[PDB]
Amino acid sequence: AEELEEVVMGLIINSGQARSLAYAALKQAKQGDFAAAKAMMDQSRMALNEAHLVQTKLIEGDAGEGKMKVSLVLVEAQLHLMTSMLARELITELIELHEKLKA
Amino acid sequence: AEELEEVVMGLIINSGQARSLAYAALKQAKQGDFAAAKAMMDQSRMALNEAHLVQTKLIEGDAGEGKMKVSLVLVEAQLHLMTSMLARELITELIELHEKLKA
Amino acid sequence: AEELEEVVMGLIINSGQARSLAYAALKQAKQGDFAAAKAMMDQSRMALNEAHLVQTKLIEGDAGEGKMKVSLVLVEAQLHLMTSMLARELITELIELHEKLKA
Amino acid sequence: KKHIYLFSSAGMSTSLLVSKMRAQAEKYEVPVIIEAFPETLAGEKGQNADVVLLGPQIAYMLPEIQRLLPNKPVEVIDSLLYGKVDGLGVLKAAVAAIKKAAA
Repeated sequence: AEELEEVVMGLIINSGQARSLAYAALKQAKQGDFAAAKAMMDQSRMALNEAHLVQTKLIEGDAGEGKMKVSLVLVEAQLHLMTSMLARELITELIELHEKLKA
Repeated sequence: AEELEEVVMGLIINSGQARSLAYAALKQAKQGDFAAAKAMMDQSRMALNEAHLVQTKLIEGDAGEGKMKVSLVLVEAQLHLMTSMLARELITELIELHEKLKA
Repeated sequence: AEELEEVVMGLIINSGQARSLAYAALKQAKQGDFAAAKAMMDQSRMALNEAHLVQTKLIEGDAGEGKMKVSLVLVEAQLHLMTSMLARELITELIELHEKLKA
Repeated sequence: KKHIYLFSSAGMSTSLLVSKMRAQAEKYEVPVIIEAFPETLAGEKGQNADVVLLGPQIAYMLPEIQRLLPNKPVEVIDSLLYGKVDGLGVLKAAVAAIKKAAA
């Protein structure tokens, strides 16, 4: 719907940016730049946190014209957010490994 | 619906616990405790297996009031289970890497 | 529906094969076969690309009997594709780490 | 009661066929238990089936599944019967494979 639809687009974009930053963070690690990697992960987390917060509201007040039913876009939004959050967390672990690899 | 809805909550919680155990398993690896990591991974896998089995039934007998349509919560449940299973598998790989790192 | 449903099955299978190839690619890396790993990742990527392309069409012309509503299977298809694509990317990173581990 | 297990990395689509087969089995009092599973469980679950049926998307896997379950009749579901969701037709093919197997 109007906002919900536009909001989902924002969430999808936000989730996408989050992943983008995460991968970029990893790239920094490959260059041996732990400082920049750390900074990038932090920002990525904050982006996800804000996105997750918005989704939380979107789940607490789930729309849906019918009784129990909810906004269809919710699951779609969750899909992007869940994937991005998971990816970022794993990427964080990967970055930590790069640090252990000494490099 | 009654059970399906309560069942999904259980699945979501189960999936969440599974991931929690998986991350905990990884943490054990970081401490250099391969034994505890291995044990935690095994339990996580078993938890997912039981969760997946329940979902399998939920997909074979997909509800849905209308013709082809299915229970909406199914996809939601699948989202959590798919994410958790994937995360756990990747985490397992990450743990194996820690073992190769010697530490 | 007829095609959409059969198409989703193909996408799910394709996504599954993609992951299968990805894990196999990783396995090659563990055996110290970087050449085979690289080849497997490339094919896996191509498989996903074709799958993603098909999904793109499935999202641009989203069915749905009702107004705004879209094909339910779309999200299901996206779930498998998103998970598989993400898994491969992370697996690719994992393989690169194996290469850095020297082995 | 004989166990008819269907395998396909897409339970949702096969799940609809399973529900129609169960309806038919009830209508004609056929003593069978019908379950759908993803192809990943063909080796684990197949051991308990009286007949193993593969979805048409996984036909290429027939030789592998036959070697995995050398003591079980294994066959691919007719693609037309599958696409049309012919519960009675597939139920007939399954009972036939069982008879042709016991003699």
